[PDB]
Amino acid sequence: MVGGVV
Ligand SMILES: OC(C(F)(F)F)C(F)(F)F
Ligand SMILES: OC(C(F)(F)F)C(F)(F)F
Repeated sequence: MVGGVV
Protein backbone atom coordinates (compact mmCIF):
# COMPACT_ATOMS: atom_id res chain seq x y z
CA MET A 1 0.00 0.00 0.00
CA VAL A 2 1.14 3.57 -0.77
CA GLY A 3 -0.42 6.19 1.46
CA GLY A 4 -1.72 9.49 0.07
CA VAL A 5 -0.24 12.91 0.71
CA VAL A 6 -2.10 16.12 1.55
O1 LIG B 1 -4.88 8.97 4.46
C1 LIG B 1 -5.11 10.31 4.34
C2 LIG B 1 -5.20 10.63 2.87
F1 LIG B 1 -6.13 9.89 2.27
F2 LIG B 1 -4.07 10.41 2.22
F3 LIG B 1 -5.49 11.91 2.69
C3 LIG B 1 -3.99 11.11 4.95
F4 LIG B 1 -4.21 12.40 4.76
F5 LIG B 1 -3.84 10.91 6.25
F6 LIG B 1 -2.83 10.83 4.35
O1 LIG C 1 -8.68 20.17 4.55
C1 LIG C 1 -7.72 19.34 3.95
C2 LIG C 1 -7.60 18.06 4.72
F1 LIG C 1 -8.81 17.48 4.76
F2 LIG C 1 -7.16 18.28 5.98
F3 LIG C 1 -6.80 17.19 4.17
C3 LIG C 1 -6.41 20.08 3.90
F4 LIG C 1 -5.40 19.28 3.53
F5 LIG C 1 -6.47 21.13 3.09
F6 LIG C 1 -6.10 20.60 5.09
